[PDB]
Amino acid sequence: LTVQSERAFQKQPHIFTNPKTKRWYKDVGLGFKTPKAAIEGSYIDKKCPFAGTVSIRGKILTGTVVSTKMHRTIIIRRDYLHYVPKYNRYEKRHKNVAAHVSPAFRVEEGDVVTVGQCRPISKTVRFNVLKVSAG
Amino acid sequence: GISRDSRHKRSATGAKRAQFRKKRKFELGRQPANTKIGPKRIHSVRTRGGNQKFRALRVETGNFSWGSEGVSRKTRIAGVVYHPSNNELVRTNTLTKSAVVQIDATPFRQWYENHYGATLKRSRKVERKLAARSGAAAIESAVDSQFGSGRLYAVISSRPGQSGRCDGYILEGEELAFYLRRLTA
Amino acid sequence: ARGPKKHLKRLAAPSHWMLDKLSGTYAPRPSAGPHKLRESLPLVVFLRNRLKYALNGREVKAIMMQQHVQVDGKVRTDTTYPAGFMDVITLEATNEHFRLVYDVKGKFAVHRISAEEAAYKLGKVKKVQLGKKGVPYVVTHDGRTIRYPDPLIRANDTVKIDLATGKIDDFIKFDTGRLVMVTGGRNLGRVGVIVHREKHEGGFDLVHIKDALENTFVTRLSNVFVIGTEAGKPWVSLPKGKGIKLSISEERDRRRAQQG
RNA sequence: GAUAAGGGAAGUCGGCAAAAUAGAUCCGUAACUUCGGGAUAAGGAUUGGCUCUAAGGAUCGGAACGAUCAACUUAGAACUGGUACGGACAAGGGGAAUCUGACUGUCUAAUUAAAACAUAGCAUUG
RNA sequence: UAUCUGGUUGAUCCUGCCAGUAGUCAUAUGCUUGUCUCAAAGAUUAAGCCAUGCAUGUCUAAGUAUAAGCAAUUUAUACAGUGAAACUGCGAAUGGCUCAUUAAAUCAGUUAUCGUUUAUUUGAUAGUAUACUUGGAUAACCGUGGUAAUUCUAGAGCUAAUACAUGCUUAAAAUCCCGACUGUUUGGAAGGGAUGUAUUUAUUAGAGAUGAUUCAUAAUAACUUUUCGAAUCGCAUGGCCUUGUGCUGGCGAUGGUUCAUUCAAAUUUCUGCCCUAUCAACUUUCGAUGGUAGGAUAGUGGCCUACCAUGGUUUCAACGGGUAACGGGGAAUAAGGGUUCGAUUCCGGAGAGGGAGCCUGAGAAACGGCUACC
RNA sequence: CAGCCGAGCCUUUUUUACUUUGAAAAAAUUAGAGUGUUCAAAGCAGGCCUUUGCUCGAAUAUAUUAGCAUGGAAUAAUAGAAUAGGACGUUAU
RNA sequence: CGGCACCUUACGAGAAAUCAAAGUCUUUGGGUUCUGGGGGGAGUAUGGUCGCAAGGCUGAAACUUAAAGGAAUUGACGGAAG
RNA sequence: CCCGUCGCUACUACCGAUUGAAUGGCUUAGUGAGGCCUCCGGAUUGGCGAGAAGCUGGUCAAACUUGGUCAUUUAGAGGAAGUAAAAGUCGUAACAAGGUUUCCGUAGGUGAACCUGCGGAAGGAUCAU
Ligand SMILES: CC[C@H]1CN2CCc3cc(OC)c(OC)cc3[C@@H]2C[C@@H]1C[C@H]1NCCc2cc(O)c(OC)cc21
Ligand SMILES: [Mg+2]
Ligand SMILES: [Mg+2]
Ligand SMILES: [Mg+2]
Ligand SMILES: [Mg+2]
Ligand SMILES: [Mg+2]
Ligand SMILES: [Mg+2]
Ligand SMILES: [Mg+2]
Ligand SMILES: [Mg+2]
Ligand SMILES: [Mg+2]
Ligand SMILES: [Mg+2]
Ligand SMILES: [Mg+2]
Ligand SMILES: [Mg+2]
Ligand SMILES: [Mg+2]
Ligand SMILES: [Mg+2]
Ligand SMILES: [Mg+2]
Ligand SMILES: [Mg+2]
Ligand SMILES: [Mg+2]
Ligand SMILES: [Mg+2]
Ligand SMILES: [Mg+2]
Ligand SMILES: [Mg+2]
Ligand SMILES: [Mg+2]
Ligand SMILES: [Mg+2]
Ligand SMILES: [Mg+2]
Ligand SMILES: [Mg+2]
Ligand SMILES: [Mg+2]
Ligand SMILES: [Mg+2]
Ligand SMILES: [Mg+2]
Ligand SMILES: [Mg+2]
Ligand SMILES: [Mg+2]
Ligand SMILES: [Mg+2]
Ligand SMILES: [Mg+2]
Ligand SMILES: [Mg+2]
Ligand SMILES: [Mg+2]
Ligand SMILES: [Mg+2]
Ligand SMILES: [Mg+2]
Ligand SMILES: [Mg+2]
Ligand SMILES: [Mg+2]
Ligand SMILES: [Mg+2]
Ligand SMILES: [Mg+2]
Ligand SMILES: [Mg+2]
Ligand SMILES: [Mg+2]
Ligand SMILES: [Mg+2]
Ligand SMILES: [Mg+2]
Ligand SMILES: [Mg+2]
Ligand SMILES: [Mg+2]
Ligand SMILES: [Mg+2]
Ligand SMILES: [Mg+2]
Ligand SMILES: [Mg+2]
Ligand SMILES: [Mg+2]
Ligand SMILES: [Mg+2]
Repeated sequence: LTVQSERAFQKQPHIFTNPKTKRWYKDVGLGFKTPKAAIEGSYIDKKCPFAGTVSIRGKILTGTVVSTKMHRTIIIRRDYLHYVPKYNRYEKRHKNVAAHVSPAFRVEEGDVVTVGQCRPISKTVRFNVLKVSAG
Repeated sequence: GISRDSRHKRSATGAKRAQFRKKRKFELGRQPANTKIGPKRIHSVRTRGGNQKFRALRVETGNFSWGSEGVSRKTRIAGVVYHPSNNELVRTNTLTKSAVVQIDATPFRQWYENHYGATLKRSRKVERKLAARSGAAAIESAVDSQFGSGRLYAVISSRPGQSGRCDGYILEGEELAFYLRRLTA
Repeated sequence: ARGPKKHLKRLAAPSHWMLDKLSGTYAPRPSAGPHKLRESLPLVVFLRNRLKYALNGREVKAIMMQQHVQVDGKVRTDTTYPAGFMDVITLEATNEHFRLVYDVKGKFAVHRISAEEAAYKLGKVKKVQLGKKGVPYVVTHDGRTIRYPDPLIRANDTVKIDLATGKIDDFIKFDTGRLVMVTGGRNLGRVGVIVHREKHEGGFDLVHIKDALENTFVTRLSNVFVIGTEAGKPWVSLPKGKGIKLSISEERDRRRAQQG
């Protein structure tokens, strides 16, 4: 696994290392801790909440990872009970949400992650992983 | 015409969506500039809000920056040598952003020699000023070697189809080593 | 659909204008201006429905085209000019000065003020930031831009505008114990002191306010307007009722005693 | 042995004879069916030349890398021309049904190749 | 009013339906109809077709008046009142109508824009390194017309601008770069360039704001078919003498760059739609899910392109089909729970015979705008 | 004097669901307060000795899944220290 | 203790026949699967699927109809008994 | 009381040669208007610039022909049903031990009800030796 695996040079925009590697990162706020793999790492991800240019704002969701077969993208499954008033009871329902995961996190199917909303970074991705709990 | 709406796509589940409404003007697209190298030819585009964009159809020169030295100069663009998106842009010499180009090295060589005095009649004070600037005058080997050919490697930073400029910065460091490896292969 | 709306149906008008259903199909659509459409009071509504100086929209235009109506010390000839909270309306021909302050019932009171008090106004600081050439400025709730403010002024503070020069006389920092009027929500018009500000990062901060009758209510910080440095010391004259909310039973008792 | 305006089987017992189709790549393919087929069903697109690009290996050296060597296949692009290009050669016409024999096979050398004979399967007899 | 009654038997008790009964902001129809108030009304079938007329125009002291228009001589021989025609500006993107399409679409509640555009309103904001004021067009107008026919217009002759195209006028310093000469232990310097604001890069503050940013803002080096820092209009006419058409100046129109604000827009988070399995797999050629780079867009985004992975949805009902389906606020009936309806006075969406493409503009994929096909 | 709620001390002292409260939630419609439209359906008017003006008003509830904030910890789930890779040393080395 | 049943009673249930479950059901809520909604047309037609076939499984509608049906009572009748 | 062929009348739906027919949506392929962008072009018209027709290549893409598919209606010789009407012909299958107890599944036979074989059931005509 190497950082420079694309046809273009991978780097953080406008972060200049004068030859005569400097890394930029930020905290996302809302009491979420920046993983040290972002402060000290070497991966380049324009969509990472901590090392990229995306911002976390909107809704914070939690869910169970059900797919890690995409590159830097996971799908989480959110389970909830839908109330049916006529029968005064509930029915189990689920929604699948696609979220971006930065290389600062390691997630497998079955983990519980916390994702924060960001700007649309794909056709179906609007959430970006902020926290991981092993399962 | 060209439309950027997402209605014509099928959903994430794969279902084809029915036609909701006629194409709206606030979701239009236009055609690529496909900037070439030749005597300057720029057409204005009237955009939303009455604003203006510039299609660079042809440009010769651009503003290129030597980041380490903190100097920017206007210099000719020789040709496109590498493009991470499509190799046909290299073959046809189409200037877009992130295109690797060769720029004329003379304005930077002239600044370097006038600023430091080395190569790649003065007063006593001028010679002392140059001596003060000495020691910082040693540049990277991979950059120095290019001056023999009189052409530096650069990457386009502006968007020529959006601003009409074909500007960039001079390749340096491991980015220069990266694209050198790409070019030699 | 293809552009901005220019009409306002009568039923869709803000309820605090207190327009009648059957007088027509349309309502005065407030112009663009210092105050938002939903939180404003057009001068046609003020001069015809509130003061009853004009009998119709033709008459309110006749009144305003004679240069009588001033908003914040400036002549306005736009009959649908969006006058709003803390704005001063002057009709020097009748020698009357009004300030648009909410009453406890949720509406804009017809609140007459003295000429000395009509010479200034209060503005809630929405943002403080740097303009071009590194010049700081303050944006108040009525869209005013005051340059070179006191460097101690921050958002949610209240500034006192000279209203003739547009300058800042002095200010009130937002803090516990300050006198406050609520400018939004179901507690609109109530007056009390800040008891405790509860912060919610990424959400809405909530302010706990205690009435002069020791009634406590919670309202959004965006609905909180500082109007005084402490209890019983407002920087503007309060409308009749002092922003004290009475229950419907208390109001009925008060009306019974007032009317016999 | 060729060609033929317009029509296109009106010719004739009968489309006999001739014409039309035809290679390859890609797409698409119905009834019915003994599930094996039908099927190249039907029905469409492309194809030259030139200049390039990419992929697909072997042997050595302690190596995700270097050195040397090597076969024709496939895919993509630009350009180009009287829109031509399986350029000669070579090379299926197709479909809806009825009668009949299941099929492959066989015979009247020298007028009949068929529905005739055979056949597997079935049954009977000694 | 939380209600029942008639009908199977020779008679009985049941199951069970049929029938009766009441309402409908529920339609039609029959018969009948004196008064007052209030008031729906070509939705259903045909988003079928339309004769005719009207439905969007607009001028203030303050853009342009030599009407060969009217009116009076008046503070006026540049014009001066009123005022057709035209140019210019703005509006015509609102309103009104309808419900055909549309089943995670619309819509509702709830979010976001640290992901954008924004005429207008309201606040702020520009001394930047020929001038007593620049040009040449054109309309209306006059008179020659062509066509059967249109809100068609053509030659020729005039003439204006807040139309069009250009262009100066200015503080005081200070700072930076090159630098002849010079001092000669590294200082001084003549002389050249550059400074506002916009654009586009690259590199530095940002250790004032935010929950959070590569934010606001500033700086350095440049760049640009070089943005704009008023060649405008009305009323008053004042002050200083150095009495020269001397120098100064009062209230306003209109306009202008950027920021803010307001009116908006475009995308956008979460959850929620009726029947159908005689619909169980769907999507992915030729974008389906994701990654990298770009193009395009006002901006995010497979929105589009190139390359690369093989992903994405589904019995918690995907996909397909039906709807005599625009969604909601709501409506009818109602002990409670429910059932049924919502084309239709408000909000959102969509359409203007069916499609599609555009021009202008801040704003339209506009149809009482255009272009083409049917 | 009992009863009913709230407290505060002393007794060794991770994820939900649910329920409470709140904020924010268009008007019209619904329920509902006031008010002699001559009554009423409605409307949001109106009333005062008669006014070179005085003056009550234009309430209040309901929405309900989802989201936001919040109090409670019964009921129903969920996780933890078993090859200890377990917990504390606040100033342990 | 587990079974296969049986006898009595009816607290209780039921329209009744009867039922120790067919009880603990308007004083209506232990858990869960399947099925029915007046009689016919009709388990028919059509589509699918399984089967070599016979056929199985899934499965309508038009139309038609005021009853069809359950349990019991009295009588009448019986090529039933006494 | 009652069942089924058969005969008359009327209605509803079904099968059926006709490669039946009609209407609407989507779509392959072919052809392809027009605008927009781009490329040259350069009528004439200002002092090098502006610039019309037209041209090159793209892009969005209406529309037509063929084929495919989906959907909704509809004709049909003949065949085979159901119901209603009347109780017409033939018999007597069921209801009593209905005169051979009845019924279920299955398989043959037969003008028709039905009969027969095999295995079940009691809803039996036996709760019993
Ligand atoms: C000199 C040879 C030719 C001359 N040309 C003149 C033009 C012409 C045109 C035709 O029609 C346009 C045509 O029709 C057939 C035939 C001809 C003759 C045929 C002849 C060869 C031919 N002779 C008879 C048979 C035969 C057999 C073969 O084996 C064989 O191989 C060498 C050839 C032959
Ligand atoms: Mg469930
Ligand atoms: Mg409209
Ligand atoms: Mg916020
Ligand atoms: Mg011929
Ligand atoms: Mg011919
Ligand atoms: Mg023919
Ligand atoms: Mg013939
Ligand atoms: Mg013939
Ligand atoms: Mg003949
Ligand atoms: Mg013949
Ligand atoms: Mg032949
Ligand atoms: Mg073929
Ligand atoms: Mg044979
Ligand atoms: Mg022979
Ligand atoms: Mg012989
Ligand atoms: Mg022969
Ligand atoms: Mg009966
Ligand atoms: Mg209609
Ligand atoms: Mg109507
Ligand atoms: Mg309809
Ligand atoms: Mg019509
Ligand atoms: Mg209709
Ligand atoms: Mg329709
Ligand atoms: Mg306007
Ligand atoms: Mg991108
Ligand atoms: Mg991408
Ligand atoms: Mg579905
Ligand atoms: Mg419809
Ligand atoms: Mg209703
Ligand atoms: Mg509705
Ligand atoms: Mg409806
Ligand atoms: Mg509706
Ligand atoms: Mg309505
Ligand atoms: Mg509407
Ligand atoms: Mg429209
Ligand atoms: Mg119309
Ligand atoms: Mg049309
Ligand atoms: Mg219109
Ligand atoms: Mg249109
Ligand atoms: Mg019209
Ligand atoms: Mg018993
Ligand atoms: Mg028993
Ligand atoms: Mg039934
Ligand atoms: Mg269909
Ligand atoms: Mg018998
Ligand atoms: Mg018998
Ligand atoms: Mg017998
Ligand atoms: Mg018999
Ligand atoms: Mg026999
Ligand atoms: Mg026998």
